[PDB]
Amino acid sequence: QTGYLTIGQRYQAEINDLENLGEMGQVWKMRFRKTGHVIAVKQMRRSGNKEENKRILMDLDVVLKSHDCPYIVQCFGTFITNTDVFIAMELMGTCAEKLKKRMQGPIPERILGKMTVAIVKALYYLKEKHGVIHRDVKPSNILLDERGQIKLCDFGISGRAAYMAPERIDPIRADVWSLGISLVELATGQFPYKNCKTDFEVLTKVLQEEPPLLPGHMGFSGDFQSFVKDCLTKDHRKRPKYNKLLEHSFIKRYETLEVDVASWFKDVMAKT
Ligand SMILES: *CCC(=O)N1CCC[C@@H](n2nc(-c3ccc(O)cc3)c3c(N)ncnc32)C1
Repeated sequence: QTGYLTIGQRYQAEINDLENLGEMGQVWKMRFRKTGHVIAVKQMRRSGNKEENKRILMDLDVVLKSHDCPYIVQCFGTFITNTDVFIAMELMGTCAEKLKKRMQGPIPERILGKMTVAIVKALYYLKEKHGVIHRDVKPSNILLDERGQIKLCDFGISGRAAYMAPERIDPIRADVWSLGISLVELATGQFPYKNCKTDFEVLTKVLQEEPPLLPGHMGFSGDFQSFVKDCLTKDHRKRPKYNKLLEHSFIKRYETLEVDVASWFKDVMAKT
């Protein structure tokens, strides 16, 4: 499973069959010299940090297991040298965190609806088919592309950080609270805990204050405010499992609705 790159068509290639087009944001944007396809390649050096390499290997482990989930970044191949490990992956556009900064404002609900559906099914696929919890859902971990695809990416600390659930600071569905905070941030353009100066102060506001719900004067649908209210339940026992979440009216609306995510993505990317 090393030395092959499958971008249907499988190619027996190596590392220098790729052209380095620069670093993204270590993830390289590389071009396959044989055909011309552009892919994303992460480089893990053997002399790198021991903790970082362990987190990279755990992320690739989950990615290789989830080759059938359409809401997870697919890996095309792997190259192992005497000094490095190159992980070829699907080239996405950018993360929702960078989409918010370029929008310089709120992200429309119809875009977040398709985003919500993709993230819950990815988190539900991880707990069902692999017993995986993500434990780090945030806008920087939500990748978009030019074709309108929405996928979850980082599984470096997945199990078998200001988005922490109340049950995770004072002890399942902890990833649901992180999704709710991410939705409020992307829907309002403001992080609900931006005034905090330390990590601990964020944790005290989570347990002492009411859940940061969506405003009511921005035209948000009733189903959108209901879904965020359910995700931001402070007691994890009343927070619904993924089985009940996938039956929410906000989920069912955007499972069927056709939303032009691709053109909205290209329109935002064109702006400066
Ligand atoms: C929020 C986006 C961002 O700034 N970054 C950091 C720089 C790399 C960006 N990026 N990461 C991945 C990636 C890496 C590893 C796995 O397992 C999945 C995804 C990207 C991919 N695949 N394509 C484009 N950009 C990526 C994220």
